[PDB]
Amino acid sequence: GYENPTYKFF
Amino acid sequence: GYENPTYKFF
Amino acid sequence: IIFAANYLGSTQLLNVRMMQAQEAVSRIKMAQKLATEVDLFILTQRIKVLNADTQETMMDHPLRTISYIADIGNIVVLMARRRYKMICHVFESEDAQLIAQSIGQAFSVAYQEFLRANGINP
Amino acid sequence: MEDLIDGIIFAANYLGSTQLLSDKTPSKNVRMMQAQEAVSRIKMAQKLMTEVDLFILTQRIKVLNADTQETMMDHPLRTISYIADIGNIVVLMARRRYKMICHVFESEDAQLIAQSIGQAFSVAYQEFLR
Repeated sequence: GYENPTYKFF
Repeated sequence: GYENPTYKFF
Repeated sequence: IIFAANYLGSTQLLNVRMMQAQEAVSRIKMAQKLATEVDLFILTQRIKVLNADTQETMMDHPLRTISYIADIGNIVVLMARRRYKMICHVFESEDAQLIAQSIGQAFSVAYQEFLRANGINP
Repeated sequence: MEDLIDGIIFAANYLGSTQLLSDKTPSKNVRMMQAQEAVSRIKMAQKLMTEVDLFILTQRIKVLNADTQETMMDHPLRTISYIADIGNIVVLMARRRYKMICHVFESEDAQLIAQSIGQAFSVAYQEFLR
């Protein structure tokens, strides 16, 4: 599985 | 995959 | 980058995330066993899933609102916000692993671009 | 015996080629998105492959037709900017046409092919330095 490090910033 | 370091000076 | 897959279904949510992807797959699987062809445009800006024969946009997700992608066998779980009020689209694909690997790269690139916008050198 | 200096060969299936505009020296992740892209365009075309021998060495990349052994592709290692193995798929990106040219192959030796080209890269770049 891949987590988008950018999602949590918005 | 890999990057050819030489390719740039041409 | 465009890949082909079959839109199976979607679930909603309001190591744990890996599980959530799982619950979503099962949910969809039970859906199928009780009862369309698309093409996926992957980009640093967004993920666009369209109806294959028509070419009408089914879902248009701005990459920033997507958090998780998983390849569970030949299945693909696309988890995105607002629709913390998230939605999970499940797709069956010949190349589910390639699709997830590609979205992950999109994540990596857009994140680099993210840091650059905030004055941070990636 | 044949080493990497003479050139070594791997069986592969040519799938087709594509193109793109890329910055001169992109980051690795963006360079993977390029490879993945070539593979995408290739596959969509295969839904909407005759055998070859891949010749790799410190001096050039060649593709001979598995049967006739006629040279089908020959590229100076200088013109090859990146190479990647995506599963059993191999993506070879070159210069000249910035517009880049991508040849896509399929092989059970994709991982060994990439290794081999990267090592070719190393050999040629250090030669250049000294």
